[PDB]
Amino acid sequence: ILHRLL
Amino acid sequence: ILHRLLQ
Amino acid sequence: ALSLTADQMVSALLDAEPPILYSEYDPTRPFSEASMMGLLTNLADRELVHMINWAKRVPGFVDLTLHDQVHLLECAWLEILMIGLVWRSMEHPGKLLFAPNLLLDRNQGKCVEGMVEIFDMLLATSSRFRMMNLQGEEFVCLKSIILLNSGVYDHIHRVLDKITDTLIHLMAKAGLTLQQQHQRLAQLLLILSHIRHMSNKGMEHLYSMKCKNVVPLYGLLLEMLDAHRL
Amino acid sequence: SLALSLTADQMVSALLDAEPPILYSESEASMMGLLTNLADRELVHMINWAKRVPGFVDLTLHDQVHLLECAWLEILMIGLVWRSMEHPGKLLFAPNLLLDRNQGKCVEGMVEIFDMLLATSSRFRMMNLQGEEFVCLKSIILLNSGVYTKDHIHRVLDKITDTLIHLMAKAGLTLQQQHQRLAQLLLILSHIRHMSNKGMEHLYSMKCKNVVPLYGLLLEMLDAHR
Ligand SMILES: C[C@]12CC[C@@H]3c4ccc(O)cc4CC[C@H]3[C@@H]1CC[C@@H]2O
Ligand SMILES: C[C@]12CC[C@@H]3c4ccc(O)cc4CC[C@H]3[C@@H]1CC[C@@H]2O
Repeated sequence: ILHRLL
Repeated sequence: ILHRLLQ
Repeated sequence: ALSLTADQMVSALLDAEPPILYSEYDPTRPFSEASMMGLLTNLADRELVHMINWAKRVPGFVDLTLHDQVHLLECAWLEILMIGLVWRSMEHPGKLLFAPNLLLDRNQGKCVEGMVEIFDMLLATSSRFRMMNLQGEEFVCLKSIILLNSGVYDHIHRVLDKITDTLIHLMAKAGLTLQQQHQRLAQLLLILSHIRHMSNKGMEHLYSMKCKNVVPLYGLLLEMLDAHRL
Repeated sequence: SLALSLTADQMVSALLDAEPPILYSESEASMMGLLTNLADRELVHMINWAKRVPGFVDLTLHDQVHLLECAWLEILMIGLVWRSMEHPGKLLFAPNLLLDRNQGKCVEGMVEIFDMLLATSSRFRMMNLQGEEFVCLKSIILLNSGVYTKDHIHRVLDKITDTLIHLMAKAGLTLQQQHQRLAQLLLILSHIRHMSNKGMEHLYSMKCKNVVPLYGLLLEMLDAHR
Protein backbone atom coordinates (compact mmCIF):
# COMPACT_ATOMS: atom_id res chain seq x y z
CA ILE A 1 0.00 0.00 0.00
CA LEU A 2 2.77 2.43 0.90
CA HIS A 3 4.48 1.87 -2.47
CA ARG A 4 1.14 2.61 -4.16
CA LEU A 5 0.47 5.78 -2.07
CA LEU A 6 3.97 7.15 -2.84
CA ILE B 1 26.62 -7.57 40.82
CA LEU B 2 26.89 -4.23 38.97
CA HIS B 3 26.29 -2.37 42.21
CA ARG B 4 29.11 -4.21 43.91
CA LEU B 5 31.62 -3.79 41.08
CA LEU B 6 30.90 -0.08 41.06
CA GLN B 7 30.85 -0.13 44.85
CA ALA C 1 17.13 20.94 -2.77
CA LEU C 2 20.94 21.21 -2.67
CA SER C 3 20.73 24.80 -3.99
CA LEU C 4 18.12 26.02 -1.47
CA THR C 5 19.38 28.60 1.01
CA ALA C 6 18.79 28.04 4.72
CA ASP C 7 15.84 30.47 4.63
CA GLN C 8 14.25 28.63 1.65
CA MET C 9 14.84 25.34 3.47
CA VAL C 10 12.98 26.49 6.60
CA SER C 11 10.06 27.84 4.48
CA ALA C 12 9.67 24.62 2.53
CA LEU C 13 9.68 22.59 5.80
CA LEU C 14 7.19 24.90 7.60
CA ASP C 15 5.05 24.89 4.44
CA ALA C 16 5.05 21.07 4.43
CA GLU C 17 3.73 20.57 8.01
CA PRO C 18 0.76 18.21 8.28
CA PRO C 19 -2.49 19.25 10.05
CA ILE C 20 -3.37 18.33 13.63
CA LEU C 21 -6.05 15.60 13.41
CA TYR C 22 -8.84 14.73 15.85
CA SER C 23 -9.33 11.39 17.47
CA GLU C 24 -12.57 9.38 17.43
CA TYR C 25 -12.77 9.77 21.20
CA ASP C 26 -16.33 9.09 22.41
CA PRO C 27 -16.83 10.43 25.96
CA THR C 28 -20.06 8.42 26.41
CA ARG C 29 -18.33 5.19 27.53
CA PRO C 30 -15.45 4.29 29.85
CA PHE C 31 -12.06 3.51 28.35
CA SER C 32 -10.98 -0.10 28.11
CA GLU C 33 -7.58 -1.41 26.96
CA ALA C 34 -9.23 -2.22 23.57
CA SER C 35 -11.01 1.10 23.10
CA MET C 36 -7.94 3.21 23.98
CA MET C 37 -5.70 1.18 21.63
CA GLY C 38 -8.50 1.51 18.98
CA LEU C 39 -8.43 5.31 19.28
CA LEU C 40 -4.66 5.53 19.13
CA THR C 41 -4.28 3.19 16.13
CA ASN C 42 -7.19 4.84 14.29
CA LEU C 43 -5.45 8.22 14.83
CA ALA C 44 -2.07 6.89 13.76
CA ASP C 45 -3.47 5.36 10.59
CA ARG C 46 -5.07 8.66 9.54
CA GLU C 47 -1.84 10.55 10.32
CA LEU C 48 0.26 8.14 8.18
CA VAL C 49 -1.60 9.28 5.03
CA HIS C 50 -0.66 12.89 5.82
CA MET C 51 2.89 11.84 6.68
CA ILE C 52 3.32 10.39 3.18
CA ASN C 53 2.38 13.72 1.62
CA TRP C 54 4.60 15.61 3.98
CA ALA C 55 7.63 13.35 3.11
CA LYS C 56 7.09 14.04 -0.64
CA ARG C 57 7.49 17.75 0.25
CA VAL C 58 10.73 17.31 2.14
CA PRO C 59 13.47 18.70 -0.18
CA GLY C 60 15.43 15.81 -1.66
CA PHE C 61 12.97 13.09 -0.76
CA VAL C 62 11.33 12.75 -4.21
CA ASP C 63 14.82 12.42 -5.86
CA LEU C 64 15.13 8.89 -4.44
CA THR C 65 13.81 5.65 -6.02
CA LEU C 66 10.38 4.49 -4.85
CA HIS C 67 12.19 1.67 -3.12
CA ASP C 68 14.34 4.04 -1.06
CA GLN C 69 11.33 6.25 -0.20
CA VAL C 70 9.37 3.22 1.01
CA HIS C 71 12.34 2.04 3.11
CA LEU C 72 12.87 5.42 4.80
CA LEU C 73 9.21 5.85 5.73
CA GLU C 74 8.98 2.24 6.91
CA CYS C 75 11.99 2.83 9.16
CA ALA C 76 10.99 6.23 10.47
CA TRP C 77 7.19 6.40 10.71
CA LEU C 78 6.80 5.78 14.43
CA GLU C 79 9.67 8.14 15.34
CA ILE C 80 7.96 10.83 13.25
CA LEU C 81 4.55 10.27 14.98
CA MET C 82 6.25 10.41 18.36
CA ILE C 83 8.27 13.56 17.70
CA GLY C 84 5.06 15.23 16.49
CA LEU C 85 3.25 14.06 19.66
CA VAL C 86 6.05 15.36 21.92
CA TRP C 87 6.01 18.70 20.10
CA ARG C 88 2.17 19.08 20.45
CA SER C 89 2.45 18.16 24.11
CA MET C 90 5.11 20.74 25.10
CA GLU C 91 2.77 23.31 26.59
CA HIS C 92 0.81 20.66 28.58
CA PRO C 93 3.16 19.52 31.40
CA GLY C 94 2.31 15.95 32.54
CA LYS C 95 0.03 15.21 29.58
CA LEU C 96 0.24 13.88 26.04
CA LEU C 97 -1.87 15.78 23.45
CA PHE C 98 -2.56 12.90 21.07
CA ALA C 99 -5.26 15.07 19.63
CA PRO C 100 -7.03 18.25 20.76
CA ASN C 101 -9.93 15.98 21.92
CA LEU C 102 -7.55 13.37 23.45
CA LEU C 103 -5.21 14.73 26.05
CA LEU C 104 -4.01 11.82 28.24
CA ASP C 105 -2.09 11.73 31.51
CA ARG C 106 0.20 9.01 32.67
CA ASN C 107 -2.51 7.35 34.76
CA GLN C 108 -4.67 7.02 31.74
CA GLY C 109 -1.71 5.29 30.08
CA LYS C 110 -2.14 2.56 32.75
CA CYS C 111 -5.32 1.51 31.04
CA VAL C 112 -3.31 -0.43 28.37
CA GLU C 113 -0.83 -3.12 29.55
CA GLY C 114 2.79 -1.88 29.08
CA MET C 115 1.86 1.60 27.76
CA VAL C 116 2.58 3.59 30.92
CA GLU C 117 6.38 3.08 30.54
CA ILE C 118 6.18 4.44 27.02
CA PHE C 119 3.99 7.42 28.20
CA ASP C 120 6.70 8.16 30.80
CA MET C 121 9.41 8.28 28.14
CA LEU C 122 7.26 10.58 25.93
CA LEU C 123 6.47 12.89 28.86
CA ALA C 124 10.22 13.05 29.67
CA THR C 125 11.05 14.04 26.06
CA SER C 126 8.33 16.66 26.07
CA SER C 127 9.84 18.08 29.34
CA ARG C 128 13.33 18.14 27.73
CA PHE C 129 11.94 20.09 24.68
CA ARG C 130 10.36 22.56 27.14
CA MET C 131 13.52 22.90 29.25
CA MET C 132 15.45 23.60 25.96
CA ASN C 133 12.82 26.00 24.62
CA LEU C 134 12.68 24.08 21.31
CA GLN C 135 11.48 26.35 18.53
CA GLY C 136 9.09 25.47 15.68
CA GLU C 137 11.78 26.03 13.06
CA GLU C 138 14.10 23.63 14.89
CA PHE C 139 11.38 20.99 15.33
CA VAL C 140 10.70 20.85 11.55
CA CYS C 141 14.45 20.38 10.83
CA LEU C 142 14.63 17.52 13.44
CA LYS C 143 11.61 15.88 11.93
CA SER C 144 13.21 15.89 8.46
CA ILE C 145 16.46 14.58 9.86
CA ILE C 146 14.60 11.57 11.31
CA LEU C 147 13.03 10.78 7.97
CA LEU C 148 16.32 10.95 6.02
CA ASN C 149 18.60 9.41 8.68
CA SER C 150 16.74 6.52 10.34
CA GLY C 151 16.88 4.09 7.45
CA VAL C 152 20.03 5.44 5.64
CA TYR C 153 22.21 2.52 7.01
CA ASP C 154 25.41 10.09 -0.84
CA HIS C 155 22.51 12.26 -2.01
CA ILE C 156 20.84 11.71 1.35
CA HIS C 157 24.03 12.76 3.17
CA ARG C 158 24.21 16.00 1.26
CA VAL C 159 20.63 16.91 2.12
CA LEU C 160 21.34 16.02 5.78
CA ASP C 161 24.42 18.35 5.62
CA LYS C 162 22.16 21.08 4.25
CA ILE C 163 19.73 20.59 7.15
CA THR C 164 22.65 20.91 9.63
CA ASP C 165 23.66 24.23 7.97
CA THR C 166 20.03 25.31 8.36
CA LEU C 167 19.89 24.51 12.10
CA ILE C 168 23.15 26.38 12.65
CA HIS C 169 21.86 29.43 10.68
CA LEU C 170 18.69 29.42 12.80
CA MET C 171 20.71 29.44 16.02
CA ALA C 172 23.10 32.11 14.75
CA LYS C 173 20.10 34.34 13.69
CA ALA C 174 18.63 33.82 17.18
CA GLY C 175 21.86 35.26 18.69
CA LEU C 176 23.51 32.14 20.15
CA THR C 177 27.34 32.37 20.42
CA LEU C 178 29.46 30.13 18.23
CA GLN C 179 30.05 27.78 21.17
CA GLN C 180 26.38 27.78 22.10
CA GLN C 181 25.54 26.81 18.47
CA HIS C 182 27.52 23.60 18.56
CA GLN C 183 26.40 22.76 22.11
CA ARG C 184 22.76 23.17 21.10
CA LEU C 185 23.15 21.27 17.85
CA ALA C 186 24.52 18.37 19.90
CA GLN C 187 21.71 18.55 22.49
CA LEU C 188 19.10 18.47 19.71
CA LEU C 189 20.64 15.51 17.90
CA LEU C 190 21.23 13.48 21.06
CA ILE C 191 17.48 13.64 21.69
CA LEU C 192 17.06 11.67 18.43
CA SER C 193 18.77 8.69 20.08
CA HIS C 194 16.03 8.80 22.71
CA ILE C 195 13.26 9.08 20.08
CA ARG C 196 14.75 6.05 18.30
CA HIS C 197 14.62 4.13 21.60
CA MET C 198 10.98 5.05 22.24
CA SER C 199 10.09 4.08 18.65
CA ASN C 200 11.65 0.58 19.11
CA LYS C 201 9.84 0.11 22.38
CA GLY C 202 6.56 1.40 20.89
CA MET C 203 6.83 -0.92 17.94
CA GLU C 204 7.28 -3.93 20.24
CA HIS C 205 4.23 -2.73 22.21
CA LEU C 206 2.06 -2.40 19.13
CA TYR C 207 3.18 -5.80 17.90
CA SER C 208 2.16 -7.37 21.23
CA MET C 209 -1.26 -5.65 21.10
CA LYS C 210 -1.71 -7.11 17.63
CA CYS C 211 -0.50 -10.62 18.58
CA LYS C 212 -2.88 -10.66 21.53
CA ASN C 213 -5.84 -9.58 19.34
CA VAL C 214 -6.38 -6.46 21.43
CA VAL C 215 -7.02 -4.21 18.41
CA PRO C 216 -7.34 -4.98 14.73
CA LEU C 217 -4.61 -3.51 12.59
CA TYR C 218 -5.46 -2.97 8.92
CA GLY C 219 -4.09 -1.40 5.80
CA LEU C 220 -1.25 1.07 5.94
CA LEU C 221 -0.58 0.89 9.70
CA LEU C 222 -0.56 -2.92 9.49
CA GLU C 223 1.95 -2.89 6.67
CA MET C 224 4.22 -0.29 8.32
CA LEU C 225 4.34 -2.40 11.53
CA ASP C 226 4.97 -5.64 9.62
CA ALA C 227 7.88 -3.87 7.80
CA HIS C 228 9.78 -4.14 11.11
CA ARG C 229 9.72 -7.89 10.98
CA LEU C 230 9.44 -8.30 14.83
CA SER D 1 34.30 19.08 40.22
CA LEU D 2 37.51 19.27 38.17
CA ALA D 3 35.77 17.29 35.39
CA LEU D 4 34.14 20.60 34.33
CA SER D 5 37.50 22.41 34.54
CA LEU D 6 39.35 20.18 31.97
CA THR D 7 40.77 21.63 28.76
CA ALA D 8 39.82 19.96 25.45
CA ASP D 9 43.33 18.41 25.31
CA GLN D 10 43.02 17.16 28.91
CA MET D 11 39.58 15.61 28.21
CA VAL D 12 40.99 13.67 25.19
CA SER D 13 43.96 12.54 27.30
CA ALA D 14 41.70 11.28 30.10
CA LEU D 15 39.42 9.39 27.63
CA LEU D 16 42.44 7.85 25.80
CA ASP D 17 43.88 6.75 29.15
CA ALA D 18 40.57 5.24 30.30
CA GLU D 19 40.25 2.89 27.29
CA PRO D 20 39.59 -0.83 28.07
CA PRO D 21 41.88 -3.59 26.81
CA ILE D 22 41.06 -5.73 23.78
CA LEU D 23 40.12 -9.20 25.04
CA TYR D 24 40.46 -12.59 23.30
CA SER D 25 37.85 -15.19 22.61
CA GLU D 26 38.56 -18.98 22.66
CA SER D 27 27.44 -24.54 15.82
CA GLU D 28 24.71 -22.05 16.75
CA ALA D 29 25.29 -22.85 20.46
CA SER D 30 29.08 -22.70 20.40
CA MET D 31 29.02 -19.36 18.47
CA MET D 32 26.59 -17.81 20.96
CA GLY D 33 28.65 -19.21 23.85
CA LEU D 34 31.78 -17.53 22.43
CA LEU D 35 30.11 -14.13 21.92
CA THR D 36 28.42 -14.00 25.33
CA ASN D 37 31.48 -15.31 27.15
CA LEU D 38 33.39 -12.42 25.48
CA ALA D 39 30.67 -9.82 26.30
CA ASP D 40 30.52 -10.92 29.94
CA ARG D 41 34.31 -10.47 30.35
CA GLU D 42 34.23 -7.14 28.58
CA LEU D 43 31.49 -5.84 30.84
CA VAL D 44 33.79 -6.02 33.86
CA HIS D 45 36.32 -3.78 32.03
CA MET D 46 33.53 -1.45 30.91
CA ILE D 47 32.67 -0.74 34.55
CA ASN D 48 36.30 0.36 35.20
CA TRP D 49 36.31 2.49 32.11
CA ALA D 50 33.09 4.22 33.05
CA LYS D 51 34.53 5.17 36.44
CA ARG D 52 37.35 6.90 34.59
CA VAL D 53 35.09 8.90 32.30
CA PRO D 54 35.43 12.43 33.75
CA GLY D 55 32.28 13.33 35.66
CA PHE D 56 30.88 9.81 35.98
CA VAL D 57 32.09 9.17 39.56
CA ASP D 58 30.47 12.49 40.60
CA LEU D 59 27.06 10.79 40.15
CA THR D 60 25.21 8.78 42.86
CA LEU D 61 25.74 5.04 42.85
CA HIS D 62 22.07 4.68 41.63
CA ASP D 63 22.55 6.95 38.63
CA GLN D 64 25.82 5.20 37.71
CA VAL D 65 24.03 1.86 37.70
CA HIS D 66 21.19 3.25 35.65
CA LEU D 67 23.50 4.75 32.96
CA LEU D 68 25.46 1.51 32.58
CA GLU D 69 22.28 -0.71 32.53
CA CYS D 70 20.90 1.50 29.76
CA ALA D 71 24.05 1.84 27.71
CA TRP D 72 26.06 -1.34 28.04
CA LEU D 73 25.14 -3.01 24.72
CA GLU D 74 25.52 0.26 22.80
CA ILE D 75 28.99 0.60 24.27
CA LEU D 76 29.92 -3.02 23.32
CA MET D 77 28.64 -2.44 19.75
CA ILE D 78 30.41 0.88 19.19
CA GLY D 79 33.65 -0.85 20.39
CA LEU D 80 33.04 -3.74 17.95
CA VAL D 81 32.32 -1.35 15.06
CA TRP D 82 35.52 0.60 15.82
CA ARG D 83 37.72 -2.56 15.95
CA SER D 84 36.20 -3.74 12.68
CA MET D 85 36.73 -0.41 10.73
CA GLU D 86 39.77 -1.71 8.85
CA HIS D 87 38.27 -5.08 8.02
CA PRO D 88 35.70 -4.36 5.37
CA GLY D 89 33.03 -7.03 5.41
CA LYS D 90 34.13 -8.53 8.75
CA LEU D 91 33.45 -8.04 12.49
CA LEU D 92 36.52 -8.19 14.72
CA PHE D 93 34.81 -9.48 17.93
CA ALA D 94 38.38 -10.30 19.09
CA PRO D 95 41.77 -10.49 17.40
CA ASN D 96 41.33 -14.23 17.28
CA LEU D 97 37.64 -14.09 16.39
CA LEU D 98 37.14 -12.28 13.14
CA LEU D 99 33.82 -13.20 11.59
CA ASP D 100 32.65 -12.57 8.04
CA ARG D 101 29.07 -11.68 7.25
CA ASN D 102 27.99 -15.20 6.28
CA GLN D 103 29.02 -16.63 9.63
CA GLY D 104 26.12 -14.49 10.89
CA LYS D 105 23.81 -17.19 9.49
CA CYS D 106 25.18 -19.88 11.85
CA VAL D 107 22.91 -18.33 14.46
CA GLU D 108 19.17 -17.72 13.98
CA GLY D 109 18.26 -13.96 13.52
CA MET D 110 21.93 -12.94 13.80
CA VAL D 111 22.72 -12.06 10.19
CA GLU D 112 20.42 -9.03 10.21
CA ILE D 113 22.29 -7.69 13.25
CA PHE D 114 25.68 -8.40 11.63
CA ASP D 115 24.43 -6.47 8.53
CA MET D 116 23.60 -3.41 10.66
CA LEU D 117 26.98 -3.53 12.48
CA LEU D 118 28.90 -3.92 9.16
CA ALA D 119 27.02 -0.94 7.69
CA THR D 120 28.03 1.16 10.72
CA SER D 121 31.61 0.04 10.34
CA SER D 122 31.49 1.04 6.71
CA ARG D 123 30.09 4.43 7.61
CA PHE D 124 32.94 5.02 10.14
CA ARG D 125 35.45 4.03 7.43
CA MET D 126 33.89 6.42 4.90
CA MET D 127 34.03 9.38 7.42
CA ASN D 128 37.60 8.42 8.31
CA LEU D 129 36.61 8.30 11.99
CA GLN D 130 39.62 9.14 14.26
CA GLY D 131 40.47 7.38 17.57
CA GLU D 132 40.11 10.65 19.47
CA GLU D 133 36.58 11.10 18.04
CA PHE D 134 35.68 7.55 18.85
CA VAL D 135 36.49 7.85 22.58
CA CYS D 136 34.33 11.00 22.79
CA LEU D 137 31.38 9.24 21.07
CA LYS D 138 31.66 6.31 23.41
CA SER D 139 31.52 8.58 26.51
CA ILE D 140 28.56 10.44 25.06
CA ILE D 141 26.69 7.15 24.78
CA LEU D 142 27.35 6.35 28.46
CA LEU D 143 26.15 9.74 29.65
CA ASN D 144 23.33 10.31 27.16
CA SER D 145 21.50 7.04 26.75
CA GLY D 146 19.72 6.83 30.14
CA VAL D 147 19.86 10.50 31.16
CA TYR D 148 16.17 11.10 30.26
CA THR D 149 14.91 8.15 32.27
CA LYS D 150 20.94 15.83 35.44
CA ASP D 151 22.40 19.31 35.13
CA HIS D 152 25.88 17.94 35.92
CA ILE D 153 25.40 15.31 33.21
CA HIS D 154 24.34 17.96 30.61
CA ARG D 155 27.31 20.13 31.49
CA VAL D 156 29.69 17.18 31.10
CA LEU D 157 28.00 16.31 27.75
CA ASP D 158 28.59 19.91 26.60
CA LYS D 159 32.33 19.61 27.45
CA ILE D 160 32.55 16.46 25.37
CA THR D 161 30.86 18.30 22.51
CA ASP D 162 33.51 21.11 22.90
CA THR D 163 36.21 18.39 22.78
CA LEU D 164 34.89 16.88 19.49
CA ILE D 165 34.72 20.35 17.95
CA HIS D 166 38.28 21.13 19.22
CA LEU D 167 39.57 17.94 17.45
CA MET D 168 37.91 18.92 14.21
CA ALA D 169 39.17 22.55 14.40
CA LYS D 170 42.71 21.22 15.08
CA ALA D 171 42.44 19.01 12.02
CA GLY D 172 41.75 22.12 9.88
CA LEU D 173 38.01 21.83 9.13
CA THR D 174 36.14 25.05 8.38
CA LEU D 175 33.35 25.98 10.82
CA GLN D 176 30.78 24.74 8.35
CA GLN D 177 32.65 21.41 8.03
CA GLN D 178 33.00 20.99 11.83
CA HIS D 179 29.23 21.45 12.41
CA GLN D 180 28.42 19.12 9.56
CA ARG D 181 30.82 16.41 10.92
CA LEU D 182 29.61 16.78 14.50
CA ALA D 183 26.02 16.13 13.18
CA GLN D 184 27.10 13.14 11.07
CA LEU D 185 28.78 11.61 14.16
CA LEU D 186 25.87 12.20 16.54
CA LEU D 187 23.38 10.88 13.99
CA ILE D 188 25.27 7.57 14.03
CA LEU D 189 24.36 7.23 17.75
CA SER D 190 20.73 6.90 16.69
CA HIS D 191 21.71 3.86 14.61
CA ILE D 192 23.73 2.42 17.49
CA ARG D 193 20.67 2.81 19.75
CA HIS D 194 18.59 0.89 17.19
CA MET D 195 21.10 -1.95 16.96
CA SER D 196 21.29 -2.22 20.77
CA ASN D 197 17.49 -2.62 21.00
CA LYS D 198 17.49 -5.23 18.26
CA GLY D 199 20.50 -7.03 19.83
CA MET D 200 18.79 -6.99 23.30
CA GLU D 201 15.69 -8.75 21.84
CA HIS D 202 17.94 -11.24 20.10
CA LEU D 203 19.91 -11.99 23.26
CA TYR D 204 16.65 -12.39 25.18
CA SER D 205 15.41 -14.79 22.48
CA MET D 206 18.60 -16.92 22.63
CA LYS D 207 18.13 -17.07 26.36
CA CYS D 208 14.49 -18.21 26.14
CA LYS D 209 15.17 -20.88 23.51
CA ASN D 210 18.00 -22.22 25.66
CA VAL D 211 20.43 -21.68 22.77
CA VAL D 212 22.85 -20.22 25.29
CA PRO D 213 22.96 -20.21 29.10
CA LEU D 214 23.46 -16.73 30.57
CA TYR D 215 25.18 -16.24 33.90
CA GLY D 216 26.20 -13.44 36.32
CA LEU D 217 26.88 -9.92 35.10
CA LEU D 218 25.60 -10.32 31.53
CA LEU D 219 22.31 -11.83 32.71
CA GLU D 220 21.71 -9.02 35.20
CA MET D 221 22.37 -6.32 32.49
CA LEU D 222 19.95 -8.07 30.14
CA ASP D 223 17.37 -8.42 32.88
CA ALA D 224 17.62 -4.66 33.59
CA HIS D 225 15.95 -4.06 30.19
CA ARG D 226 13.14 -6.32 31.28
C1 LIG E 1 2.19 2.54 18.81
C2 LIG E 1 1.32 3.03 19.99
C3 LIG E 1 -0.10 3.38 19.49
C4 LIG E 1 -0.06 4.66 18.55
C5 LIG E 1 0.56 5.82 19.37
C6 LIG E 1 0.54 7.12 18.64
C7 LIG E 1 -0.53 7.50 17.87
C8 LIG E 1 -0.75 8.89 17.17
C9 LIG E 1 0.34 9.80 17.29
O1 LIG E 1 0.30 10.93 16.59
C10 LIG E 1 1.46 9.55 18.09
C11 LIG E 1 1.60 8.26 18.70
C12 LIG E 1 2.94 7.80 19.57
C13 LIG E 1 2.69 6.59 20.46
C14 LIG E 1 2.03 5.45 19.71
C15 LIG E 1 1.95 4.26 20.66
C16 LIG E 1 3.25 3.69 21.27
C17 LIG E 1 2.87 2.22 21.67
C18 LIG E 1 1.46 1.99 21.11
O2 LIG E 1 1.27 0.66 20.64
C1 LIG F 1 24.07 -9.71 22.32
C2 LIG F 1 24.72 -10.45 21.13
C3 LIG F 1 25.87 -11.33 21.65
C4 LIG F 1 27.07 -10.49 22.07
C5 LIG F 1 27.54 -9.60 20.94
C6 LIG F 1 28.80 -8.87 21.27
C7 LIG F 1 29.82 -9.51 21.98
C8 LIG F 1 31.14 -8.94 22.29
C9 LIG F 1 31.22 -7.42 21.82
O1 LIG F 1 32.45 -6.76 22.13
C10 LIG F 1 30.24 -6.85 21.04
C11 LIG F 1 29.04 -7.49 20.80
C12 LIG F 1 27.99 -6.73 20.02
C13 LIG F 1 26.93 -7.70 19.46
C14 LIG F 1 26.40 -8.65 20.52
C15 LIG F 1 25.28 -9.54 20.05
C16 LIG F 1 24.08 -8.90 19.36
C17 LIG F 1 23.01 -10.03 19.46
C18 LIG F 1 23.65 -11.16 20.30
O2 LIG F 1 22.66 -11.86 21.08
